[PDB]
Amino acid sequence: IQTERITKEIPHLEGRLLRNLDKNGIVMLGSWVETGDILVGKLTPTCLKLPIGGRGRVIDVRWVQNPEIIRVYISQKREIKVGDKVAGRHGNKGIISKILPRQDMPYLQDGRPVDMVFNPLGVPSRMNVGQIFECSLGLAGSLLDRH
Amino acid sequence: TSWICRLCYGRSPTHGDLVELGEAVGIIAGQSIGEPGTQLTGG
Amino acid sequence: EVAYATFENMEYGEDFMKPDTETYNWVIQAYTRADSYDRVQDVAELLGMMVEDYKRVQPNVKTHALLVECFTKYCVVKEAIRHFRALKNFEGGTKVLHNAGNFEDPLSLYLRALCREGRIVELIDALDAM
Amino acid sequence: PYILKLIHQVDDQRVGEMEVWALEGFGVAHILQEMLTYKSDHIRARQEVLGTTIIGPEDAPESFRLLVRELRSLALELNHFLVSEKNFQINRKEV
Amino acid sequence: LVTFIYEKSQGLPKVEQVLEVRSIDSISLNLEKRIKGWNRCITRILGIPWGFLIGAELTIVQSRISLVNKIQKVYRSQGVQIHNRHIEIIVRQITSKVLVSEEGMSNVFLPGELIGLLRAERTGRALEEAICYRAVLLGITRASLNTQSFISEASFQETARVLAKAALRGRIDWLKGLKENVVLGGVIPAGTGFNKGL
Amino acid sequence: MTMDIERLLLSEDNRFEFVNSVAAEATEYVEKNRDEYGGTKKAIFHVLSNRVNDLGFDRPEAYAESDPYKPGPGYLKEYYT
Amino acid sequence: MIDRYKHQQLRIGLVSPQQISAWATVGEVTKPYTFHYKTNKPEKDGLFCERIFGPIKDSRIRRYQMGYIKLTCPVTHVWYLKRLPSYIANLLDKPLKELEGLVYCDFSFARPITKKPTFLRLRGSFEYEIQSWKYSIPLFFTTQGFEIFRNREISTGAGAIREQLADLDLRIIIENSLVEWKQLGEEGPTGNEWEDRKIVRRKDFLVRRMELAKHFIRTNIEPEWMVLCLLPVLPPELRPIDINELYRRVIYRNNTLTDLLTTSRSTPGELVMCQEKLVQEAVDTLLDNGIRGQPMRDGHNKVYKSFSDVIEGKEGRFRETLLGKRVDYSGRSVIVVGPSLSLHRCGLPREIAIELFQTFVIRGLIRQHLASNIGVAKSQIREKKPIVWEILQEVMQGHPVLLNRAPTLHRLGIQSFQPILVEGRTICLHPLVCKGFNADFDGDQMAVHVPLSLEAQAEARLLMFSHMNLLSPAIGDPISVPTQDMLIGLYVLTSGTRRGICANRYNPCEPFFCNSYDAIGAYRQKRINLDSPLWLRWQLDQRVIASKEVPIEVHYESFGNYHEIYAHYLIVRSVKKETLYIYIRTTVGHISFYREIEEAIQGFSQACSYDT
Amino acid sequence: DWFPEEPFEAFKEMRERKVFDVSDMYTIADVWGWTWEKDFKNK
Amino acid sequence: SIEIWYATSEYLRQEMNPNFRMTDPFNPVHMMSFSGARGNASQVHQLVG
Amino acid sequence: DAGYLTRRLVEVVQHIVVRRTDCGTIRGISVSPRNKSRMMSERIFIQTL
Repeated sequence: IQTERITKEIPHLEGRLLRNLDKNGIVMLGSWVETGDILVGKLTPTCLKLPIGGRGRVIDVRWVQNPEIIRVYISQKREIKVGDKVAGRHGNKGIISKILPRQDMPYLQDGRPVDMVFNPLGVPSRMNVGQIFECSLGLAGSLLDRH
Repeated sequence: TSWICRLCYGRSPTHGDLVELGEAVGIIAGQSIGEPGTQLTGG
Repeated sequence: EVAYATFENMEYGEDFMKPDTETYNWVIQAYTRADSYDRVQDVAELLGMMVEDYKRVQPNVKTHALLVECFTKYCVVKEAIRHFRALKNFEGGTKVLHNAGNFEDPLSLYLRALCREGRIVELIDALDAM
Repeated sequence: PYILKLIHQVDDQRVGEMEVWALEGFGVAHILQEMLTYKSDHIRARQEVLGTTIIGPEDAPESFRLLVRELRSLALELNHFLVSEKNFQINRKEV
Repeated sequence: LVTFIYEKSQGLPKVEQVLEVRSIDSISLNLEKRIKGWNRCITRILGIPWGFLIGAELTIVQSRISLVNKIQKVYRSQGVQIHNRHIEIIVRQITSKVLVSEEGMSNVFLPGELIGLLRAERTGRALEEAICYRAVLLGITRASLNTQSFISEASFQETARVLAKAALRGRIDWLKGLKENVVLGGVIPAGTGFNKGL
Repeated sequence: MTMDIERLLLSEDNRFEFVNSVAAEATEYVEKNRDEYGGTKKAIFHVLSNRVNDLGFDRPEAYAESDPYKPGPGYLKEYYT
Repeated sequence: MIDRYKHQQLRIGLVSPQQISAWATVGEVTKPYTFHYKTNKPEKDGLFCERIFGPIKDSRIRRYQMGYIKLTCPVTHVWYLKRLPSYIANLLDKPLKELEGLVYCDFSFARPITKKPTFLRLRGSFEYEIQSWKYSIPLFFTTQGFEIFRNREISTGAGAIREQLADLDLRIIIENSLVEWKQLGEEGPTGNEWEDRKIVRRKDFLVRRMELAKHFIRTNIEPEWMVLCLLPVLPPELRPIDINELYRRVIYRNNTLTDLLTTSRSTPGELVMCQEKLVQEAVDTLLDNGIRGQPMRDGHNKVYKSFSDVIEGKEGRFRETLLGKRVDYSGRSVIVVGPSLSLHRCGLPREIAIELFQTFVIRGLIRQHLASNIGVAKSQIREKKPIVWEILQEVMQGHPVLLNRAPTLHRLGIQSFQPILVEGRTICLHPLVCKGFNADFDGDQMAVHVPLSLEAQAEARLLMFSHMNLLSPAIGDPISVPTQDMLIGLYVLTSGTRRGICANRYNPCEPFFCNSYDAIGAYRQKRINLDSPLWLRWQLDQRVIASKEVPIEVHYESFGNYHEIYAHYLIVRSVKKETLYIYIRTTVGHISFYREIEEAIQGFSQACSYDT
Repeated sequence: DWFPEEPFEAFKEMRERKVFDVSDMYTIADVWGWTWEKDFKNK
Repeated sequence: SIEIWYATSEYLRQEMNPNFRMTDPFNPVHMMSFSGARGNASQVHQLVG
Repeated sequence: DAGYLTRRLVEVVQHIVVRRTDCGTIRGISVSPRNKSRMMSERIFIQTL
């Protein structure tokens, strides 16, 4: 946010938001923050709330200061989930629709369950047989410990 | 030319019976031709 | 358009709703006595429907009275003369066209239109009807 | 195989003109009206549409009113009349 | 070194060429031969009230069967099944208007005026005031710009030109169409909005 | 209800008049009893259930169904996508 | 049957200067100003003046109330002057070149007015200024008396056109054009293509002219209105801070023209015309900029977007704004395959469902007294109490929503489904309807709209649901046909036994099941394979579809029983009796496929038990 | 498919194809019994 | 050069289905296209012809 | 190109709505199955009727 005074707390507000604001008004370096929590408490003769989707841990905060500039960085440990896009290198794009427990995924003759299941119908229509070669050679490379 | 009656048009393909009054049959005809637009040697 | 909408609702309807001679007179009368944009094309098309429906509808005294009123007002005289000749065959004749001198009397207009157009031979025939 | 994870879920409404054609094809006149009304740039209706659905038209939409002003700026007078079907009473719908 | 010359031997653009009717021969290259011979023969073989009546009808009827065949030729070749109803509706609007000849002048229809075929057929059935009309084929772009509503024409294309022409005439639009009621937010006169819901 | 919706349309002449009649009757229901058609009971579904019952058949009111196997008030049935 | 008549006329036309003033009733604008640079206030009588356009902050009137501009000299409307064919040129019968020079090349026109006496031999447009008209005639009749009849004899600029348009005898224009048109066709052919080419143009010009005249006298539109003396101003809201600089351009240009007239005996001609042609250009580019021979450009050489442009193109407020809206209650997110969903259902995430059903959830909380008012409910929703999700779950129950694909493809591009609250943060969708939407799963985002009015919810459930739209209107063919692996699985089921040399190694030179349930049960117990042949004791009539062929072999026993071995079934008839035993040679796959259809019909019939 | 090039033969095609026939060939004068109209034009 | 290789390509496409039907009816690539589930003969011809 | 063609196609017939039961016309397009089979298939001739 580019600047008007940065306050530790804004009146008519509770501790649901102002909990992580510091003496100047910035978040604590290393404090977890949810959507809607105030990040920088400013008062103009204007604030900074964490938007929807934004969440996680505050990593870095910058005071620049001549209007002052405050930059706050939040790290998200975004693990894979339903609706994420995965793709190979042969144009075989894919959305993730289901996440199954390891005990009901199809498994090989050595007992290891597969990690991802693809539609075989994609290859004939899209005509990318390179993934068929890469798939088989990848299994051989991991067993032989080769690249 | 600003409208069409049920008998002159005929039987609705979607419902399998005579078309019903108030059906926007002109717009249906327009879409029925434009929708297959994205579907259109040895000698 | 208010009268024509009712006419369409009964023209394209069941048999008992089909227009008759009286119905066509009202629709023509609405277009003739219009305080708005040109309606001569609509009257001709409306007349075109009546002649096409000859097996059911036959014109009356009021029908030719309006057509003569319409055509004389829109300066088309040759078609006005044709309907006036059919109008003469009715006993009421010009009195129906006179309309008690109301609506900017069309009976005078037909006489005046013939005089300015020079169709004197038809003019003396009109005087015979009066 | 080597499988990558893409950026779409990390990096990141309007009803188009074609959806109007599809709605007309279904003949959903009230739904089609609802798109171009309080569920749009329509201040008067949207002001109380929340409250009618919280407890339990007749005016031209702002888009049409804005359209009139643009034509009104081009020395063109766009008038909407409702000639009554009962007594032929012509009333001018204010825009 | 040397230059040989050898001889070696239509989809959406074919349809648009047929629909737009930019040239009468652009659709079949044989319809013009029929109509041009019909134009200078029928109008003199028959009388005034029927030289244009059935002469224009012959052009209209022949064009109707020709137009639908050419349009269906593209879609049937590409393995696309569309009922004739959806095409005949398009062709009906195209082969609907009739153009009055320069010879025909009157207080009813002035020359260079576009009227419907039913309009001319009915008016010519009764009037005799030199109703000289010749059938005219219109493209979808051109036909959509000549209707009973300026609002639909204005929102389609040539908005400045359509509004300017309508403004002088004080054109009255009865919004009997569907697009007309869409722009003003009213309930469309179709489907659930047909009549008034009663 | 899908079969019942079609069954009503079988005796109807115009499906656009049918929905208008249903919407008109549904609006009438909610005006009389504002505090009934908000949750498990819907105004439109009540109309459809009544119109089927008028023909002489039997349907639950507004096609509303509960969950007899719901364990607790705070437990809402997760849907296996 | 009486149609429910609804007559709604929507007329358009040119506006009289009085009605322009009626719009501003006083809304005169004189200062070419705007919000002050420092005080941030609208200047008095400016383009944003509070008095003219209503209060700034009810404040909604600023979108509607508009002002006008008082032009000292009349200005031709460029829509009827330079947009060929020119209506002014058609009406005045003068060629467009003469009109262009009269308003841009400082020409002069003779006898502008015929309804008043004139004493001069001058005829028409004069490209050269008359020598005696500047120092001799004004001196003879004195300046005060000369200007009384000055415009009656010689007029310049758009004033000449406006007075000429007013002077027009529209009745006379029809009469003389008709006889002139009649005269042209009297001669007939001329034997020269070029001469016949021009005779057609003139005849069509005359027909167009009289048609224009016939329209004027049958309506209340005055031809003088094509040359406006008042300029309407767009309301400030519709022109927030491009066209504002155009408005300030015409205003300050016009104001300085007043200074060239209100002053005592200003220099006429070279100075009066200078800021009289420019004011014409300013109004020109303001209304229509693309028709100008030299379209005006900014300092950055940007072609000015005229009022004609703001209603012509897609960005103009005619197509994009009207044919489509930025509809509220919309949520866009990635979709996934809900293969377990029903054909008419869709899965909505909790965070998307709550946004769409914000109002309805609040109503449920207030209805059941959980929340006292709206403010408590909105805070409670943000608190995300467990009750809120329970209320949301029952709220969506029975309330259809519309799913729309932004790159819409068919009439099925927008369709209605019954939403069910589903886990995750993605919209589950039925596999079959994803083909009607062409919903590829390499990435797609749909826009979902919730009908609000009870009428909209009625037609969403009764007209747009997937169970009532199964046939494409193009030809009447099904749209929700199984495809992809759905079709593969059925193909494998019905791909029956291996036949002939593919089943036996050598030339020959199977279990019997009393009912289909045993055949299915034996398959479950791994006793037989899916494609393994078997004989099914058929209790119904002959129903299998096989090629009509005579029996391969008939085993006629001497006691009257004869077996008929067909290609696909065995029939045991007798002479003594009429037993008619039928055994079908088929697989579990065919039985499973047949049983699936039969069970679906019976299951649907029992659920919709009209018998009870 | 294609109407005959000859206008006279084209008239034959219409009658067999029901496009137009003499029954549809009438005007206002004869259907309304305007007998006097005959002796007012061709003079 | 153009014709002899086009005739060969068309003949391979022409003989693709009868070879699949007569020799490997349950070939996975054949069943995907022959059943109409996904792909057509032309796309398969790009893979096996 | 197809999307552009859709807008023009729908515009020319956007106003066409089934508004009357029977317009009362008597003229009908005559079709014969004996002069037609020489050019097009009989199967599509069924769909026309």
